Amino acid sequence: ANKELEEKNRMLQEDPVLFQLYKDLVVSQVISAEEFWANRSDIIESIFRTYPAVKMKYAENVPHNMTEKEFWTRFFQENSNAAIIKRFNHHSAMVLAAGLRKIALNLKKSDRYYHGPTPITSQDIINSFQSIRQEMEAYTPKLTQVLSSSAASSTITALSPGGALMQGQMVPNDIQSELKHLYVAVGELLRHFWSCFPVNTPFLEEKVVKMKSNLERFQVTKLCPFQEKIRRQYLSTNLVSHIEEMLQTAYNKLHTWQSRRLMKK
Amino acid sequence: MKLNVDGLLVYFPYDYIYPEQFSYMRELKRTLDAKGHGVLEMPSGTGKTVSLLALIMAYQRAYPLEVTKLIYCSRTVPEIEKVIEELRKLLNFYEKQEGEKLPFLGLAL
Amino acid sequence: LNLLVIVVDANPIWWGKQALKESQFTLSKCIDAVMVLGNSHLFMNRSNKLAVIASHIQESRFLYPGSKDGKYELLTSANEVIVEEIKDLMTKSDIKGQHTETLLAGSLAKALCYIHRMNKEVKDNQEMKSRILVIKAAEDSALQYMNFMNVIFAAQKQNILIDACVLDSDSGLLQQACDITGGLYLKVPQMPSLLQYLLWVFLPDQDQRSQLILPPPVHVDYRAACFCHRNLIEIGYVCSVCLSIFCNFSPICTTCETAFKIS
Amino acid sequence: YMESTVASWYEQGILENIQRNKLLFIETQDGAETSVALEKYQEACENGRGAILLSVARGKVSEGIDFVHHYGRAVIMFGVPYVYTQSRILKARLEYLRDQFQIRENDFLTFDAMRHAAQCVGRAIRGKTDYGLMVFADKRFARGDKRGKLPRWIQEHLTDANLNLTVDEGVQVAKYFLRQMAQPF
Amino acid sequence: VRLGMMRHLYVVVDGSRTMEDQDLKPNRLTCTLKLLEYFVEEYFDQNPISQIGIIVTKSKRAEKLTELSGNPRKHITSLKKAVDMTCHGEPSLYNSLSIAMQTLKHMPGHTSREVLIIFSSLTTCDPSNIYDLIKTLKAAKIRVSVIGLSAEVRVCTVLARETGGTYHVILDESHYKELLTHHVSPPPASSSSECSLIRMGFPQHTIASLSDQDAKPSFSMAEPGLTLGGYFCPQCRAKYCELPVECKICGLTLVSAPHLARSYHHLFPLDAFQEIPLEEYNGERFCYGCQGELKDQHVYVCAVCQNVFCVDCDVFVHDSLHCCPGCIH
Ligand SMILES: [Zn+2]
Ligand SMILES: [Zn+2]
Ligand SMILES: [Zn+2]
Ligand SMILES: [Zn+2]
Ligand SMILES: [Zn+2]
Repeated sequence: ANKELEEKNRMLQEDPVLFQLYKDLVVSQVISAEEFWANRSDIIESIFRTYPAVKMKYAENVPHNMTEKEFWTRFFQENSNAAIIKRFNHHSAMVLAAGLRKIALNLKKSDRYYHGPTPITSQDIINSFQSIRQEMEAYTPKLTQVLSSSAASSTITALSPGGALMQGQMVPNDIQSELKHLYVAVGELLRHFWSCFPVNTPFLEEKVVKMKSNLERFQVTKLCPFQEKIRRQYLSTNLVSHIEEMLQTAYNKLHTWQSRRLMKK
Repeated sequence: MKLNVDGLLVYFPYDYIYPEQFSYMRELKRTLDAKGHGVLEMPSGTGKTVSLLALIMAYQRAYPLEVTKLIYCSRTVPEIEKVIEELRKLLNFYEKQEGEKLPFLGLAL
Repeated sequence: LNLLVIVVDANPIWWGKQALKESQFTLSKCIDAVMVLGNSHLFMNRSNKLAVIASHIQESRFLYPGSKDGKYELLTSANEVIVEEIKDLMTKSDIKGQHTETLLAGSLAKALCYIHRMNKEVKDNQEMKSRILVIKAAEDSALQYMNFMNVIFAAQKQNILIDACVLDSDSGLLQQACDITGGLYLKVPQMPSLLQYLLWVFLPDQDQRSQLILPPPVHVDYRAACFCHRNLIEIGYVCSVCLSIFCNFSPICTTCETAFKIS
Repeated sequence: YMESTVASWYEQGILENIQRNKLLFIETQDGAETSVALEKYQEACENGRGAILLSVARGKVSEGIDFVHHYGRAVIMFGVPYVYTQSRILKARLEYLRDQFQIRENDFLTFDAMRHAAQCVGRAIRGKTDYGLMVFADKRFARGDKRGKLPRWIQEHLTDANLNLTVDEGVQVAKYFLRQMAQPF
Repeated sequence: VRLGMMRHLYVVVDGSRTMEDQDLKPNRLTCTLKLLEYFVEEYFDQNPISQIGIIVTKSKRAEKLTELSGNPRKHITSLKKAVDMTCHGEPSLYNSLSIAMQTLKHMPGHTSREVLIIFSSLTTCDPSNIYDLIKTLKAAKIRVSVIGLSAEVRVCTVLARETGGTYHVILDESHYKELLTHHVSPPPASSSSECSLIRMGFPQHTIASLSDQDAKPSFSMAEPGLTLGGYFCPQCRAKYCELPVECKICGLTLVSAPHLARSYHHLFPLDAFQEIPLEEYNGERFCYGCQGELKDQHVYVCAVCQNVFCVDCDVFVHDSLHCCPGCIH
């Protein structure tokens, strides 16, 4: 069965981003599209599930030279007294049947938390203690001692934008959408490329797919710089270099892990 | 759980008894001591069986000649099964307390 | 209204080192500047209230729960009480060589529970916007990181702003602390002119802080390190019990003793 | 009487609402149907559906069955249980008791009703201290004679404040009592 | 007692008709959502590494209102949107638990998978028997702790006790607050629970190097404008607006040191302070914690520092600060 074709038809226009990126991977003819998907009323329904007799009657009386309004009409249509009680008992039983369809912790080193990841003679204490004890025999010098006009102005000037302690562009708009779309494409493909990269996966069938994905990295990064070139030759302003870091770091991881694999071999 | 009933000391398997159980046991012991037929009512569906059985067993031990045996009747067999379960639990508790088997027989027809 | 709390780090070791150095700045002038700041804070409005805490290596003590010189009786009482209590605390103090680092965080906890008590007692009609103007004066202790982080998170939940005013040293822990709760961080390099910094950067309350130009926040280095040799690490291997940042993959982390199963 | 009430509720919209609110099961004279209905009722009490079991006080099911925790939580009594006043067997049984042992006919009739009601309403307190409420939807029970003949344990709990609650007031107090019963000792 | 610091929790809300009944002072559904907003925010504030997910079940169908995420604001917005939900239909425990199981099956073993079903309508119409699903839940070690409303449901009682969770029924709104606040805290790890090391990454906030030289412009990663500076990743190298967040590429959790430090108080619970009403030779009128006179005949003391704390001081210390001020010294 063409289940893949049916799914592609379903998602062809319902979701714009998914199909946009999947098509983009083919617009420049990067790779085959197989890997793309390889890696990744109420009343009548209630009656249908309630009355098996109604189900059989519907199957035998499927609309044939009749009308659904007439079928609806057929629904509602001491001997009668006991029939009502029996009907409730049977109906509740049918509803119920339809619903019943088949370590104490111990530690040896706690001061490590007291000094967590945050990083980092005797007569001196005596001298400082006595000196500070004798320091404050006089108090309330606020009248002049606390502040002076010259020092006050210098702080003002420092607080000024050009002073110390106080250091002090949305021109492009349409380029924003293009950058977002490119970032989404990079994320989409990096997801599969990094899906099993961190795990060692020392198996033949597991490593085959990482090798294929690593080649796909070359093949996609082949086309990325061409769009980069198109965008660059406009104004030579507002450089977009963050995208380069992702590609270069992915390449560095690829090559370093290749060298590590060769060393392990 | 050994209860120092006014008449005698009576064993009891569960940990605690409500005051209504004390009243039930004392009234029942009064009736047995009088050796006269009587009637009494207790609310709980369960618990009355264990209290009654324990008191009857203790009275039998104290005055075996006074009472030859107990004939405990229930409405239905499914119900009397629960009674025999209660009696089995009580006998196991008493046997553990005594440390050995005693000449006591209990059965349902 | 606003409830201000000044947590002064009056470390005798460091301030007496300054006294021995005979530098221009002194603990007396620092206390006077803090006093002036509190007086101005209450001067702002009647409903506003303040409190003061002093830190020492041993413990931390509150410095605050006519018009001889023609002065607001209330501010006169504040001056007298703070002066007397600070002199008493500095004059009387035991000596313990083993413990010399200043216990700044322990006071913070006292400040937080004091603010909670005041918030409970105050009438529900008026809303109180409390603040803690921490004034550090000495290097922090490594062993206090955990408790200080606890109190910082409690302050974040309770909506109190920790405005740090470190001087003579940049405490990474304290800057991290104020960054979490959004309090301002000012490092005054001119100690003699410290009070001008208070009457501008710190004195304005959270109500007007947004609608005012103040020095930009300093970048915070949220570093992580393994528990072995104490060094920056970008990737940490924590477990589900210790929640400890470690060096490298190990059969079992020492602080856990758990029976980790390989895979 | 049960059939007549059920038929009236069916003609009105109350019954459809009752079925939507909680599954409904009814008792019949035939023992096989009674057993099947009760078997499904137990599962309903266990499963999320819940259940409203309509039965007759004289029905063998009422005497045989025992209701425990999460079974028959709220026992509803619709009308004082009285036997039909035409069955001639009871006429001999009753007039003979009047002639000998000197029991009034009304006295014995009310005794036969109260004993039966206590039998059919006393199940919810089976054991293990399992909460539950017994609601009697009849002003006759409010009469002093019925209360006096009621068993002591139920009557002493019963109070004048809740003796003759309106339907809505009874519902509210039942909700509050269930709240209090909910939560641990 | 071993505790699972990292837990993926699903708060299953039922959009049943019974939620329409206004048993509580406001509408039942509105009250539950309003309080569940607070529950979500507090849960994130008390377990940053953990993440939450909401499944709304109505009309016999369960829909994922919000997938697993580390951002409380997104879930809060989802709650506010759901406040206006129609609230018509019948819930399906099988459907809701199956959706939760499908999402949680691929979750890492080390993390604790948990479900909190806020059950309102006692009925449970499901396509398949739930007793069978109970076996799969036990096999998958997914803790399920139901909170019933106005009903002691038997199937949910057996669900909770068999799967290891706890069952409760709302006595009132105040007790509902207490129940959810209790469920906020991490549950103790049982014998079935297992612990394993989890890879973690610690990013550093970065800005323009020097006067916007060799800048690193970028918009966001899950209408984001250009950002001069922000957080980054050791491996993704993709700008992240806020932390903590799971990597969109690596699959590794990015989280800073304070977020981890926020959970140490769970490992270090504070021992309850004995309450002595009498003064007991406590001549200090001022409470040490708050330096205020003790206006009530109550005092609290530790077993180490032996300090004095009033009612408010002790309550606050054991509730929020989670550490004794004086006893820190
Ligand atoms: Zn290391
Ligand atoms: Zn560990
Ligand atoms: Zn990453
Ligand atoms: Zn206090
Ligand atoms: Zn203490």
